[PDB]
Amino acid sequence: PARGTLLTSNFLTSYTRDAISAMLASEQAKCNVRVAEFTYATIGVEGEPATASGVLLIPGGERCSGPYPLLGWGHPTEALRAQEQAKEIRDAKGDDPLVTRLASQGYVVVGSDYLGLGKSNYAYHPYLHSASEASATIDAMRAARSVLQHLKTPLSGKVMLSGYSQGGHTAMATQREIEAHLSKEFHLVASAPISGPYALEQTFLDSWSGSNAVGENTFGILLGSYAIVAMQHTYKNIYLEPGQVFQDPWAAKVEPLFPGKQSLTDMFLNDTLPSIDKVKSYFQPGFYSDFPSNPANPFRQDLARNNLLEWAPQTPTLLCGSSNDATVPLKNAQTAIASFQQRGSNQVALVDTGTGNASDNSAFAHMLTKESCIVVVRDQLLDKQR
Repeated sequence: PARGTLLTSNFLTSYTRDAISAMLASEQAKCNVRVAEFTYATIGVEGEPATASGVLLIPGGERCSGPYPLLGWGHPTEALRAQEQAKEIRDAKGDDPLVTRLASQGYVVVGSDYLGLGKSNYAYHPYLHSASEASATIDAMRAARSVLQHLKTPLSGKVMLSGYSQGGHTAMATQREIEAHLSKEFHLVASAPISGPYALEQTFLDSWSGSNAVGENTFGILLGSYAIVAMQHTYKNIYLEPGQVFQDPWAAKVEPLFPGKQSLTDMFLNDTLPSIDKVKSYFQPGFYSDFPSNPANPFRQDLARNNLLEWAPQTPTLLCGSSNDATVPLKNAQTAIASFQQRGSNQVALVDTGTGNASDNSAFAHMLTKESCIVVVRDQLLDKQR
């Protein structure tokens, strides 16, 4: 099947505007929100045929007529292979910012579960791989449009992009790809990456010790390990066997974990992998010291290929994050904007949702930027570009 071909489609549930307003009251929803799930044809990292799943949020109601803008969404790090966004939203009774803050305000939201997750046939998940993060997202939007055409849902034709954490990386990766090769098919009017590692290589370097200028990179063992295993599957240039990078007993468990039968929270709460303070006993000495002192290091080269700095964004873009974030330093956005401007682009701006107090600096501030940034971005950029 051609990229973007719809394979299966189906409605899961529905939330009335009043039901959503009730949740928010825990300000007011304008739309009822229907949740649908689908699977579609896309490509692998080598351009080979593959499949993936995704979620589709459809707004509707009297004070919520279309034509609706199409918002492509990038979800955060997911280590549980079987996780499907559509079903998680359903299990949470619609209590998710995608429903309560975006679809509820008239934005058709589409998000891919990514290659290797949900109903995808892929053997692994290309974590932080720009090319397939973009391809999976683009093809999800393509399949979603077919679903919407069948439902006769009126679309304005204007497209937007957003995402949180790893999702911010995929949002920008998708923006870059659309701008370079698919702008006629996707009329991009706004992009709002949230707390993403755009300066991917720099982010790993700055937090390699376990801490950065902001604070302790508490979730680093898990996220860093996911990236290494994924880059190995994608580029196959890091190691012949896990033990060359990871010390025992971790070496034997890392690959089956990313992705696997455990969620990132499961791993963190049960210490399937050691805490950040035990980083030196986690990674093999040679690899641990080689990574930062050798730009030719294979893992480093793989991260470099996935940086999103050397290009000139054309779409109005608002990078959001928190200055208190120690997981993904806001430095990322600063570095990104500096690169873009040097390249002749002044389409990108940034908004800081931090407190300004360093005492609030924490790895956990990362999670607080999801909803906070979604609202700010919606109000300051998306609504104006609709």
